[PDB]
Amino acid sequence: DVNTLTRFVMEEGRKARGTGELTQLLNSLCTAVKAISSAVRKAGIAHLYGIAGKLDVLSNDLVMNMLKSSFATCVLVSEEDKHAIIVEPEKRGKYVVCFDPLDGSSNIDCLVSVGTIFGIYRKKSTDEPSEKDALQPGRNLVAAGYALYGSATMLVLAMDCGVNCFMLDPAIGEFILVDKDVKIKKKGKIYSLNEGYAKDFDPAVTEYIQRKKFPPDNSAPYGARYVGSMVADVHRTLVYGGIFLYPANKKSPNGKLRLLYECNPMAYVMEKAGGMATTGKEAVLDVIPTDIHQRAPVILGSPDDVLEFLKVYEKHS
Amino acid sequence: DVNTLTRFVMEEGRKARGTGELTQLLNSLCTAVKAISSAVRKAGIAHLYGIAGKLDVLSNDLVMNMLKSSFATCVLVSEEDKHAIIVEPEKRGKYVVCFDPLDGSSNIDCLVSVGTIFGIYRKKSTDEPSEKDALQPGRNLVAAGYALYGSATMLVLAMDCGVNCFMLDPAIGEFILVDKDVKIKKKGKIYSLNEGYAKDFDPAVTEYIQRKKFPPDNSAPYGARYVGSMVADVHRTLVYGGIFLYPANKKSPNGKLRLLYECNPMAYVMEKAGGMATTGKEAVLDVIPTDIHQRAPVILGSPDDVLEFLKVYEKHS
Amino acid sequence: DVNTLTRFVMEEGRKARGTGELTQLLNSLCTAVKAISSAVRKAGIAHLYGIAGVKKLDVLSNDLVMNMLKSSFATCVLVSEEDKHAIIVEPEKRGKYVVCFDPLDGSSNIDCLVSVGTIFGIYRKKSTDEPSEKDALQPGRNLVAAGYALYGSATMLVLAMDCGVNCFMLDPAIGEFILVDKDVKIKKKGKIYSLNEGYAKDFDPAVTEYIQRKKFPPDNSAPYGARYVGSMVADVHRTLVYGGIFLYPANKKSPNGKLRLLYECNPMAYVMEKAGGMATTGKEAVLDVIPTDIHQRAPVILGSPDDVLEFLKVYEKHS
Amino acid sequence: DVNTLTRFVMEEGRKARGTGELTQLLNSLCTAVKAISSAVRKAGIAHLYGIAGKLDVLSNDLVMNMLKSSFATCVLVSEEDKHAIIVEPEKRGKYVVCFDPLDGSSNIDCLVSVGTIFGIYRKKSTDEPSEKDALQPGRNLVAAGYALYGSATMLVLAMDCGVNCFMLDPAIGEFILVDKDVKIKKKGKIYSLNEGYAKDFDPAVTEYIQRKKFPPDNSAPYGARYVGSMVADVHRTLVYGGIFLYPANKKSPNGKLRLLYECNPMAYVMEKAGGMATTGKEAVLDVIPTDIHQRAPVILGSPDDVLEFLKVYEKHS
Ligand SMILES: O=C(Nc1ncc(Br)s1)NS(=O)(=O)c1ccccc1Cl
Ligand SMILES: O=C(Nc1ncc(Br)s1)NS(=O)(=O)c1ccccc1Cl
Ligand SMILES: O=C(Nc1ncc(Br)s1)NS(=O)(=O)c1ccccc1Cl
Ligand SMILES: O=C(Nc1ncc(Br)s1)NS(=O)(=O)c1ccccc1Cl
Repeated sequence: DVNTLTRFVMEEGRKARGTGELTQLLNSLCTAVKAISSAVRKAGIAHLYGIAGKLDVLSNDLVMNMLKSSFATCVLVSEEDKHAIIVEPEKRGKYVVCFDPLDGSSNIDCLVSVGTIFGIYRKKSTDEPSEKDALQPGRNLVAAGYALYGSATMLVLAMDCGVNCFMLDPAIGEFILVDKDVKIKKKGKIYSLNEGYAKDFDPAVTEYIQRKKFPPDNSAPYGARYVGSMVADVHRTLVYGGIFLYPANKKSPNGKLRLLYECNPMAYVMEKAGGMATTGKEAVLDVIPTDIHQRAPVILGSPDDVLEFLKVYEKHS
Repeated sequence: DVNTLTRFVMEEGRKARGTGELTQLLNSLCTAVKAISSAVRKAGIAHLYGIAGKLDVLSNDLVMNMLKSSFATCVLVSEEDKHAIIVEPEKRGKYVVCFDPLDGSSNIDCLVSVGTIFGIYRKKSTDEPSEKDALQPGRNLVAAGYALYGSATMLVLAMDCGVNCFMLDPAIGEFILVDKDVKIKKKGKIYSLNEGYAKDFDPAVTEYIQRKKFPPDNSAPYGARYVGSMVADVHRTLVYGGIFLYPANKKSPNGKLRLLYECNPMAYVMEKAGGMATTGKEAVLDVIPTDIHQRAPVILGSPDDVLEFLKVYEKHS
Repeated sequence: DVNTLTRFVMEEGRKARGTGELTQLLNSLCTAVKAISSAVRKAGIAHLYGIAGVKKLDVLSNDLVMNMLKSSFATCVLVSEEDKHAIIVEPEKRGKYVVCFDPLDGSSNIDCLVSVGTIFGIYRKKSTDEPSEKDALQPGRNLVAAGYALYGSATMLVLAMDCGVNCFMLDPAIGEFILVDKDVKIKKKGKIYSLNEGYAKDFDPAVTEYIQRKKFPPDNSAPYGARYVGSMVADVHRTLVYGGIFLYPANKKSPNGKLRLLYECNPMAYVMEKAGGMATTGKEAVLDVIPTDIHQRAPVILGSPDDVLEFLKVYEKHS
Repeated sequence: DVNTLTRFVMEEGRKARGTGELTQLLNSLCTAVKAISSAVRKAGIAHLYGIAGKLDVLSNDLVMNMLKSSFATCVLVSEEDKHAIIVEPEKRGKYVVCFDPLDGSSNIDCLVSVGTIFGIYRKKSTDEPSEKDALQPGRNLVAAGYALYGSATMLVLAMDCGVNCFMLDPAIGEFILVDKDVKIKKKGKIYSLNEGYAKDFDPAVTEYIQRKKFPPDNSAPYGARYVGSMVADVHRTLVYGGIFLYPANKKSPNGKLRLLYECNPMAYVMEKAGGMATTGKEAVLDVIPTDIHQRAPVILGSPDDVLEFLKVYEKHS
């Protein structure tokens, strides 16, 4: 039987006897994602070039306006806004949403895949809504996922029931369930990181990569893939297995990816899919944030590959 | 003034007072590309998943059928077909087309960018058409380019007049001219290759990549990007500058990519854009093919980076 | 604030503290309508004509609505213009709603690219017996919701509920039904009449006189204009938007009319009344006819209340 | 073999060894039609209603701008412009185009079918272009047709070679040839006119319509259809046969429809499809216009139906 994003969420929502607020949020987010996809694919670009005589800004406005008007949110953190957005009182709901409206968009000049990353928390404090409400550890996530605007547009949604993948059918504007309760391979054959920072790597990453290229056990070397777009790289890791690394370097001593709306949502998808996500020192989902734009190093993917990196990381203290 | 691919090609055709066959060919190719894009973007996939109760094969059929019916071709070479396809006599025209209908589709499960690559030659002799008509050096190309099915769909077309980029507006099915007479940067800051197979690298490749990561002077190390999809990686190399490598080694002394419908059209785009493309021993465009599916090593991109690679390659000779 | 069909229905559902089955029903129907629209607009037709070297639309439309409604877990009995017997949903998929629909009305003239549409009406199953065709034989007064999709120059979904009539425009760039007209009301009196005058030779005498009054008014005021697309959803929607009267009346050759009560007349009558209009058979309210056959026909005269009242005055004159 | 509008026109053009200017105009017009269709189907309406926080005017701007930039036209007459538009010298070509960019749009509030009508003439003298170039009889038409934005979008193109019908495939933005060399039924069973104005009918129209409802030979009465959108009614008459009337009366002795960009293209299509088109006194195509916005009565459709009307018309002298 065919299933769609909206029908899937309503079914899970009724089974859990919730109030519907999360369904309203997710439905509003799904609508913004379809509008972002249409813009990312350049529908209407002919009018920009005069047939009748900014993308990440539009993406942010779509998510902001759809999430505000859902009556389901109270605090919104976006990569595009320096401060948390506090939803006006008459529109307030119980959820906190941290999102990257168009991740990878700096390299959109080359038509690199881009994506939207979102993470959903229940507002925890009973204080007046504030930026502090977004500073919860990833263990607290209620839902998380991403839309990948790749060769096709896919929405990956992770909840307590697990990870489900929905493909956008643009002929009808509906998200179709195509992969149910997805699990990552126990061990992969691809590693993914920007090897241009090889001069700045800590000894543990340098050694782990060496093992991938020159395995001591005479197994075949791993292949390398690195799109430079986190959603594309994490999604390939999810689909094919393997490992994705973005560790700290001299330009980024606390790492480069954002904890709140890049690392946590991806770590949540990984863990619900049976994978792993670590900073080297701890689980990404256990980091307690202090700043809404704070960065984190990240190594994630198949459990055997992350565990192997951790053994090497422990070798070097 | 707004411009479209068809209007552009017609304008050039009338300026050069040609017969129109080339315009008929490119218009047919453009129709196939729009239909490939629609399938790659998964339009109608809801019907596959039972809402009312192949991609590389379809892509090949779309290109094959539109070229045959264009009345502009006589010999069609495809990555998908063991032998050259001879157009039946009543449909015969004067061009030979070598194409990869869906490059990168082996990894299409992860929604990586895929693309269509094509190169157009004039049939040289008046003999009966045969495979031999496709064995021309890339120097003989009359037109070449690619469609990139990325975050947007773009057609990059190289002819004698230079390289022009057309963005597909999917709302109206028109390719809009958005970049005229593009030229690649003299020197880039990105190298692109599969470093997972470093254990098998030729010593020149090992040394060149080592220099990108560990510069001898005080310049910053290059970034690394490797999508694993030739069209995406080459297009990024075109737009941002840098170097793309799929070189020879002792295990594969002739490389992995195919000369007729991957290396030559990309080499041609590069050279019309002020770039370079070498096998290490000679310009890709100067190789005289002996088999329609023969392989070639390819190193292409910004001229300063390719010339520097040739310096290191010559060092180990 | 922008509103969409799914968001509008969820808000009303939450406001009424319902279980969610009707929203799951309407959302499943909304999906079928977007798929019908895409097919009606001939997306992918290049593949039928050999671009790479297949079904009838009304068959496909029926399959889309049937399959989406069955899998909604919200229905138990489905009556379709295309099917002789009601379909009884298998037990594991059963819900509490009965749906009567015409998946692609007007499709006979789709060769000329006339506007076509989807018509639906939703009932609560009344009895506690095991579901059967009987559950669809309720008068239109029992309708829980009704409406139609018009596949015209644009695709619009018109949804009528207790709260009234709302019009949603399909944005095909994103596949969303956008609320564009809230709480629509029909003009008290219009200036257009709509019927097939080619069959005037068979007119009931009351129809003949009423049309004569529209063309040759006794006071010598301006005549009404005439429009008849011949596709019920287009003509009824124009009546809602512009006012006036739409007639598919009875005659001696066809004493019960031609249009179908359960999935054409009742849903349209329900929309008209929620928009403050009228809909009569000549003898009684459409919504009050108690059906005995799921495919029984009904005469229908609907539109602005002053225009319908004037028709009835003439109809009563002719006993 | 599949065919498209652009490929079909290019083939007719090469066969006739023309210069390509007509093909350039028709391709430009085809681009404008797809943009009109896209706006008519309300693509992008969500942005008008605030998702991120006129139509006949746009239609004219689209047609005007694409024709101006086609370099194939010099004089453009539009229902939307009181005077002819003279194309500026550097963009000038040899054709005059009369068009109604979105006919029926006054009733677009109810989503009635609407359409674009066009007729293409060759410029008169080699002198300066002026309004006088649009004052040609329909017999001088080089090509004409209409786009119908109905349940689907179809373009009907009439030339000397006959009438061909192209369906817009919106998944790929291409017009697919679906009905070749169309001929209207010799006699139909439907008449089309606004019977609410019966009080103003000339006696011949009153008599002809009486015969449709109360046939003297006891054959079946005709059905009546009147959308009130000329393109929708005329297209039905072409496909199903029958007759469409917008005749002269005492209140409007020259009719209501416009001769240059409503009546003439439809008459040309009709005559090229083997039908007829009269004002009652003469063939529509033989009226020599004196004002670009002058009106003409029109009766068109199946020949047996038109001839029957003309016989009634002559009975009343
Ligand atoms: O949607 C909820 N209830 C509903 N009632 C009727 C309908 Br139709 S949906 N509840 S919820 O908390 O939003 C939720 C959403 C998704 C998954 C789990 C949960 Cl618990
Ligand atoms: O199309 C050609 N002539 C034309 N005449 C009328 C029209 Br309209 S197009 N000639 S061509 O060989 O196809 C060609 C195409 C592109 C660039 C150069 C060349 Cl030579
Ligand atoms: O959907 C319903 N509740 C919901 N709970 C959570 C969500 Br999210 S929606 N209820 S309902 O019966 O379907 C209904 C729909 C529309 C109008 C009235 C009614 Cl009562
Ligand atoms: O298109 C024309 N020539 C061409 N040569 C090569 C190409 Br590719 S198109 N000529 S034309 O005058 O525009 C014309 C168009 C359609 C039908 C008849 C005529 Cl004569």
